Amino acid sequence: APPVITPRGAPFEAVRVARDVLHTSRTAALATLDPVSGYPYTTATNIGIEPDGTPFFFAAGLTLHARNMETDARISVTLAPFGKGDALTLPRLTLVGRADRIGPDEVPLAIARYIARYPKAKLYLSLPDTRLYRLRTEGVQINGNITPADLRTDLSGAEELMAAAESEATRLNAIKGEASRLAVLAGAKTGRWKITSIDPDGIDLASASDLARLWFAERVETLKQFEKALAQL
Amino acid sequence: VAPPVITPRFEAVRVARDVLHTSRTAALATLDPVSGYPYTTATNIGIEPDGTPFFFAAGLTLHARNMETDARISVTLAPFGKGDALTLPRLTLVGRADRIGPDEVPLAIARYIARYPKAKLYLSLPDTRLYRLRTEGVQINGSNITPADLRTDLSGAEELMAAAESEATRLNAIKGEASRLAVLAGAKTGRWKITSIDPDGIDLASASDLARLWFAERVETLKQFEKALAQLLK
Repeated sequence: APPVITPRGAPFEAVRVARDVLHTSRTAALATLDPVSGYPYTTATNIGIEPDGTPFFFAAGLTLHARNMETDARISVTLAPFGKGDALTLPRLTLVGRADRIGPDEVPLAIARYIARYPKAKLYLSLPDTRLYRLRTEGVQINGNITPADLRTDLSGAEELMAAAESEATRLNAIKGEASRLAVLAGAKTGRWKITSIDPDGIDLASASDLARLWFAERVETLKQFEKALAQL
Repeated sequence: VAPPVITPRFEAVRVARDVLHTSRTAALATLDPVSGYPYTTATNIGIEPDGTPFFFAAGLTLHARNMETDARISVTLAPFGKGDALTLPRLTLVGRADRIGPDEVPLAIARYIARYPKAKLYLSLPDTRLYRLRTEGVQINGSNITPADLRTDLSGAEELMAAAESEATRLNAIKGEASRLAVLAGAKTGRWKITSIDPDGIDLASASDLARLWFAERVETLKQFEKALAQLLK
């Protein structure tokens, strides 16, 4: 199996900037392959990130990029602060792999997850041609030794936290000012924030315009360990 | 004999030309020579007087490499600063990455720097490569548009084009004038400069934003430009 990115472990530093970009990028460039011309074909879309770290996204069925992906699952995305300043002076995370359509048995949860981050997607996720896809990342490049494995969150020791994750995010979001003080502790501006996802390594938060992630000092596997981590931060 | 570069599935052309002229950041897709997978990056967009997008890539990068091996590329331009991707108009241009020849790099540098002042540094780095998009297919999003629809026709306007550089300089020397034009264009006040004048209008840049002011009618001569400008600035 040739590497999906032809060449021209990674240390904590490199991986952490890569994971920050993964979790705090709203806009993704998406490239697909045209089924007859062989040319690439790009669009831009919103990215969601499943608790295990897997990127996912919406594409309407009537689109050229959806069409392209039905035939050929080979795709690439770039996550970057698109529009925040000179693109060549800012991080660029590229993820190359296969687009897997989220099947009917799994779309309700994927819709839920996507809305948790993007409440305004309410207006397009219950359409006749609504489709969502997961990226199965196969090669990774970051611009300023990283593997697909480097970018995943390991859930395996943490089923108790994950059973409580959604309830806990609801609880915390219902504490006035709580999501925003978490956003600021993460390094974000104070604003209108919501927790969108809790996982063993930290908390993803979203405002109307920005994203943040608060990283735990140490891995959290239980509800009690969660409570302790919050009490430092 | 060659098939459309995009296999087929609000005024399209005007919205498209506006995105074309006012987008800083572009998604760029390239093809991997071995795996056949696409490969994406983000890059900055320059525009030439006829509307042709151009861009720079460091030579020691994967996309630069990919483009050496196979020139077929795609770019998506959007007003990305303005909020979520699925809310924005998104212009996809499919075609070939043509390397800009040696004689034209000095001009392309100055044009690029005008939009991207930090480039003053990273273009001064080894193996800088310069490309323009040869557009072969177009999609606008968020119709049935052709590459020709996006281009600005310079025929008949050689007099204006012979003066366009010194007119930009002239106008940029009138304190506040580029910013007045940018506000007419629908933009926010700031430290604006005219980057380009063409028969159909004027491109402007500030540090955070880009603007395009459209003429009410096509301009071919200096007399016609000055009249058009005087009407506008009333």
